[PDB]
Amino acid sequence: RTVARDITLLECVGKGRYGEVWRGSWQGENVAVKIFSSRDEKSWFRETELYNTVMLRHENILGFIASDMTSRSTQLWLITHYHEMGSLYDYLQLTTLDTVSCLRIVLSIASGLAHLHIEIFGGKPAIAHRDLKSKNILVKKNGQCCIADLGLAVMHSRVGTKRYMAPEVLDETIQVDCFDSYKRVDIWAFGLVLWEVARRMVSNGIVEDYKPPFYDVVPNDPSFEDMRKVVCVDQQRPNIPNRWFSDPTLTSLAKLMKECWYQNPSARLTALRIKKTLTKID
Ligand SMILES: COc1cc(-c2cncc(-c3ccc(C4CCN(C)CC4)cc3)c2C)cc(OC)c1OC
Ligand SMILES: COc1cc(-c2cncc(-c3ccc(C4CCN(C)CC4)cc3)c2C)cc(OC)c1OC
Ligand SMILES: COc1cc(-c2cncc(-c3ccc(C4CCN(C)CC4)cc3)c2C)cc(OC)c1OC
Repeated sequence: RTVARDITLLECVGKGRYGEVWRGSWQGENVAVKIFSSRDEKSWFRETELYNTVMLRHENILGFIASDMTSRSTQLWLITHYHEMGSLYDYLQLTTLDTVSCLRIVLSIASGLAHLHIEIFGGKPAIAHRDLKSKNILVKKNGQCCIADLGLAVMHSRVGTKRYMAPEVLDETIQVDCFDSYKRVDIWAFGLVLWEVARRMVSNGIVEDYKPPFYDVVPNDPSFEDMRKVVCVDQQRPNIPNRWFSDPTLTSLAKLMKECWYQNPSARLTALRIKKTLTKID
């Protein structure tokens, strides 16, 4: 039989330290192709090792198609489903949201995250992501999102983006031998993403401009120290605008994001408790 392996690379949709992402075509169908830099080979190995352990299949996890290693140097590609609307970060820049769309986005992210976190017997190991952020979430045409990039993921039976690092990562108190520690770092990051999205939800004719978390207190490409001073020493958290308190949905979302941002990691909500709270809003 013929094993059709040719992928036509059509346009670059992302470039960074990690390498490049391309829209490609296989047998007439769009795929996404991540071509890894030499600098970031261990991300390809860790994602490939994870998928060789458990073939994750979930509507809120970016869909795996293939890992390819080709002898040239060594060329490393990760092939996934393609989401033409791009990342949540991309989408929020010039889209505003209503209540239904905002809730659908954040509950879909919580659903993907709880699926990663939960151990299933007979199944999957528990998985922590370790680099959750709006650039690592894609928007689907149906209004739900999916979580991408398991290059830093850890399983239980490169470091994270500094802007999204939890206080225990910045002050190096994280209990590194404890898998629940890593889930709690993802919940912190989830709360920041929830803040990013909620800002873009309209209420009473008002909306905030897109900003990244901590835009008002750290520079672009903040240092580890910049972040530690804000999050650990001064214990700052993202601003909740007054206008949210006129809207029941944004009032409930503010409470939720507060319960993802406790200094004490074990006080933070779990992904499953966040889902339940989101299903009871509106
Ligand atoms: C190697 O490389 C790539 C391969 C492919 C690809 C192309 N046609 C057919 C296949 C195929 C799948 C599955 C079987 C099964 C059939 C049942 N039997 C009991 C076991 C074997 C056979 C063939 C594949 C996997 C695509 C690629 O990219 C999208 C590849 O490159 C990464
Ligand atoms: C990698 O990805 C894609 C792969 C393929 C594809 C191509 N040839 C053959 C297959 C296949 C056939 C049959 C089995 C068997 C397994 C055991 N038992 C006997 C029942 C079923 C498995 C695999 C597939 C899945 C198509 C795709 O898209 C349409 C893929 O997505 C890009
Ligand atoms: C975060 O991580 C990964 C993401 C992806 C991925 C999957 N679907 C679609 C995309 C995409 C498409 C289109 C745009 C833009 C193009 C310009 N236009 C003006 C707005 C839209 C952006 C993004 C991506 C980047 C694949 C990955 O691996 C293969 C990733 O790595 C795990």
